[PDB]
Amino acid sequence: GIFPVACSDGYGGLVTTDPKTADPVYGKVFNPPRNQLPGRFTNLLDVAEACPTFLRFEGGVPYVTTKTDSDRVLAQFDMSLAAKHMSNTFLAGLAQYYTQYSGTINLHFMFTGPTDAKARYMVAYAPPGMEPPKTPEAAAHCIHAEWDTGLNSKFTFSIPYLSAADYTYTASDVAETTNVQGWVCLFQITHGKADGDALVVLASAGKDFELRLPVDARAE
Amino acid sequence: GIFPVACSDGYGGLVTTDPKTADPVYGKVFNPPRNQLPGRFTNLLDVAEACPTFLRFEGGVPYVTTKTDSDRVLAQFDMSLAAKHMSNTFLAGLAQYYTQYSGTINLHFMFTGPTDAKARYMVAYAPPGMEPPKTPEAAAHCIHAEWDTGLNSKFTFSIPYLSAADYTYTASDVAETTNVQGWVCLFQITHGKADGDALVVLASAGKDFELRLPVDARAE
Amino acid sequence: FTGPTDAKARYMVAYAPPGMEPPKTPEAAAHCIHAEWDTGLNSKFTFSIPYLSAA
Amino acid sequence: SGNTGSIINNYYMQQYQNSMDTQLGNDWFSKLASSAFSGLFGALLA
Amino acid sequence: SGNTGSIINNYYMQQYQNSMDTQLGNDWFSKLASSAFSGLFGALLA
Amino acid sequence: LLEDRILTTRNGHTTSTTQSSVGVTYGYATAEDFVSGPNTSGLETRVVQAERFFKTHLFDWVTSDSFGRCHLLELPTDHKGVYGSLTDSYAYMRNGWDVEVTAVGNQFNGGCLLVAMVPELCSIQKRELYQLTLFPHQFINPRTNMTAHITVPFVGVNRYDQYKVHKPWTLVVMVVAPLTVNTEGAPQIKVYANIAPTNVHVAGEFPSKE
Amino acid sequence: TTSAGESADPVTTTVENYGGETQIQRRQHTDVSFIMDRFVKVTPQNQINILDLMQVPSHTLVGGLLRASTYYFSDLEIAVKHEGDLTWVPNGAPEKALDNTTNPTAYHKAPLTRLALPYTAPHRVLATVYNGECRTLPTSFNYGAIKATRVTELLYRMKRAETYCPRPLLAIHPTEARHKQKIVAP
Amino acid sequence: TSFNYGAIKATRVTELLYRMKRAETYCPRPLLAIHPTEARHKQKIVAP
Amino acid sequence: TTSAGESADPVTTTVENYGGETQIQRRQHTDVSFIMDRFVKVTPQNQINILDLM
Repeated sequence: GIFPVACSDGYGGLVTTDPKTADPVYGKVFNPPRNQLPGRFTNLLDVAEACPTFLRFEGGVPYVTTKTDSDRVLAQFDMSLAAKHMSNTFLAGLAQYYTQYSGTINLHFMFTGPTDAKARYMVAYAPPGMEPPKTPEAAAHCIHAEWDTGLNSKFTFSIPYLSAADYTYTASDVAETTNVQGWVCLFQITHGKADGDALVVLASAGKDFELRLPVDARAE
Repeated sequence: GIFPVACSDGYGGLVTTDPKTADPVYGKVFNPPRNQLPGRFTNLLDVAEACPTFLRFEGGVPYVTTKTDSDRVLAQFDMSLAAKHMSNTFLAGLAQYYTQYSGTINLHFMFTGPTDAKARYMVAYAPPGMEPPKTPEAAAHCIHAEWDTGLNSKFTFSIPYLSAADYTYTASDVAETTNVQGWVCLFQITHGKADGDALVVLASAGKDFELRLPVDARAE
Repeated sequence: FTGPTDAKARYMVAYAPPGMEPPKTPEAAAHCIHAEWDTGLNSKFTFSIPYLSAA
Repeated sequence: SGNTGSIINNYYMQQYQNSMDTQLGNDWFSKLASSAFSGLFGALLA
Repeated sequence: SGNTGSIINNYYMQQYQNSMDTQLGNDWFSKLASSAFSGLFGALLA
Repeated sequence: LLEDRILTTRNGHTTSTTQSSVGVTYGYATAEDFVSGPNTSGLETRVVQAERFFKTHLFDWVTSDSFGRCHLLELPTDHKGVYGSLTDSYAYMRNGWDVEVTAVGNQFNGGCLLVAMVPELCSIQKRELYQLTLFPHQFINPRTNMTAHITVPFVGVNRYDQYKVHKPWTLVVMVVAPLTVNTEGAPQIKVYANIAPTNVHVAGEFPSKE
Repeated sequence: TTSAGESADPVTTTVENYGGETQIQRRQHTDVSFIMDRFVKVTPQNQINILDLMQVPSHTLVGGLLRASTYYFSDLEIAVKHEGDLTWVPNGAPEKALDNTTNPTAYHKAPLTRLALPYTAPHRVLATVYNGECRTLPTSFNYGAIKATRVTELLYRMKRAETYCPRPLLAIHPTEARHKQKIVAP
Repeated sequence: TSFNYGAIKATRVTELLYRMKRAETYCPRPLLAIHPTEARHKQKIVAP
Repeated sequence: TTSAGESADPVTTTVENYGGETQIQRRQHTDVSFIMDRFVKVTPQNQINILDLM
């Protein structure tokens, strides 16, 4: 007799994602050696942490310039990986292929003015549920950091993950009129003769930033 | 050569209940942590024992009120999980999804009259085969318990499983004119000034109550 | 409490510190240091008014 | 553990067949039902 | 090691299923990301 | 004639004492689950000053109310004290509830109330009231007692909540047997709640309106 | 036994109170895992179906019993009859993703496709009832979505199910003294 | 022209899908998202 | 932290700078092997197709 088997309905169709491999047809091929090639990367988030890329501000420029007028808001935008301000960063290019994330996103600010231009800046995270602050003073009640220019040109700040659920969506639903994850608010406290100087800003993934649930959604 | 196999007729179709699992297609997903959430339950009969729910008496009320007239029957109904009197209890809501049961069902009686209202009550189980008793005196020959009011407002009684077969049906067949499992008979022996006071009654599963043979039958 | 055995009540005592007008309702007064009690076998309830002052 | 009854081991890893649970840091109704009072409360006679 | 999840061993030899690698003689971005400075740089107060 | 079932609950600098106690029902758990998870990134804090009793009238139990008459109170409710201000200063919060409901008439009244703490109570149907005892509960029955006490932890699909859009718990009081007054009963019973937030944790500080 | 009925501590008396004997019970058919773990039919939309367990009718065994809990967790299996190929996309995907075949797409193989899917929501558990608007349930409460040229049958089966906080389970309300039915008989 | 994995031929080929096995990548290069026209790129996300 | 921004050495601050706590991350979905390993449709030529991933 031979071994009896039930060919089961509902199993066996090709799935574009399945965990199994095809049968081989052309054996024994040995490759050219490639051990030690420079520049390998294993995890897309190692490069998202190690390489910050630029934010995009009105005008299509990666910087904000100091204003000399009573308005102290340098920039205010949705803490969303689908924000226009984030749309040219590598982090946003990565995030479109996943549906959820959590963890820290770091912002970097670099002053580009001459040695006799000085300024003091403030970055605040405003959580959802109230309108974002319009002044340094209302914003002082948020988690925030303030710094000034000097020998070191750069300052880096971690935007905290704060949410009711443990993960958030990387895309923004057309129903969601208010940004679901809050705002980041960049202010100028004052400057001494920094008129017209640019503060350039970049973003990178923090230590516990995480993307999960791969998705392909047209997009490029 | 390769391994020969007999693809067997009569095996392999999808069964809505089968003991096997589908092939996976989207690996590696780690969930949000949920260890220690309050309120878990593992077995529907743990909640059927720990949470008694109310019986339904004529008028759509969960109680019976003391009568002041020569009729001492407070309530008499079929010991059936399909009885109208049981139809709003959780035990009956559970029992409709199984075809057989056995074991104890507990009835709880709670007096709600004021401190100067007193009464004495009797509950009896009348087994099938004779008409249910109409008086406390005829009913004294049944398994029965009698109690009165006082500092403790509640009394609980186990209806015994007694049957020729080891399991009974939770549904009632349209052919069965007399209830197959007997009656429970609640009587008022007397009262002192308890006119109009309500005795509320609940039911819960006993220690050895058991439901077996899951069935889905439209019903809600 | 001095009422008969079939009279029942529940009471609240609150200490309202200076600096705001004293509360006029149990609900506004719930935010103060306060205690609430009811009648029963023991007829008496005792409460300590706290000393609270700048000096 | 639900309604499953194969004696041999799954062909796929557990990490593909199910989501994996993580920890931070019949539980309640079982404890509740076990704690039920099953005594008497009077003095019993006979 | 990518997206593969069978517990049992392949029916075909490795030499047929894949090309074989040879040697002569997350590597860089992992080392790079691990070396990131995560400190402070001032004197901290409170 | 009267009773020694005597309890004092203290929550912060507020205490409440009854002499007709019956005990407290703990719902679903005896302690809160983890208050610190990944969704607040270690930025959450406890604010002990909000853990104290506040008070609200619920309804007046009168002889014309019959079986099924309900009063619901979604929690959190308006609070004009420090818990209430917490909800305008932080985007995320979690707390449990320590709940005391009082219905005082006297022992010559009859009838019965069921008080229950129900989660996610998007309203109830009539037949479901026969199974309200599935929720953490206690009865108030005038020949025995005047106070119901239930303690419940935070629950929800999320470890921290946004109370401005979601209410996890509803206190419900239901008449299970109608009030009787007879010749010595009180003529009606006003039902009041004395409630304390427990374990309150907040995260995500808001700007001011300045 | 008498007891204080106001209290809510469970009281379970036994037949031993009057001389009987409590028997042994075997309760594996009311185990939550076991009983939720079987397929149930839902009526499908023609093409896009979002996988939402609240679609199973409330009178069915699985719908009756899922609604008897307020929070739940499970993984999922689906069996689908469809024309064309079937694509599934996880929770949070843009609806347009349902047209890209690198998302898990199962090529048609008669007579139906049976798939094992993970829990994918961003929440630690989901709920059958949510008191935000008071009917509607947050849009993140789902297991993703599927699409094919036509889907004809869709069955859901809960795997590894957990339930928290029980809620009312109602039987038929009989009009007469007993709900009577024709029971299978020789 | 040497950058290829060979070639296939049949009387008609109707569908062709590729799947990379054991992939290694060296030297990262720009990965661009959609550029939104409004302040956020909004989409209809799968919802019950 | 401030640092010299001209340099290009990576700087990764954490929420600990203002009192938060960095959580654990599980990054298997951004592993290169894993993520490249799924089928993708190309539009074919009728007969000869050279296999070219571009």
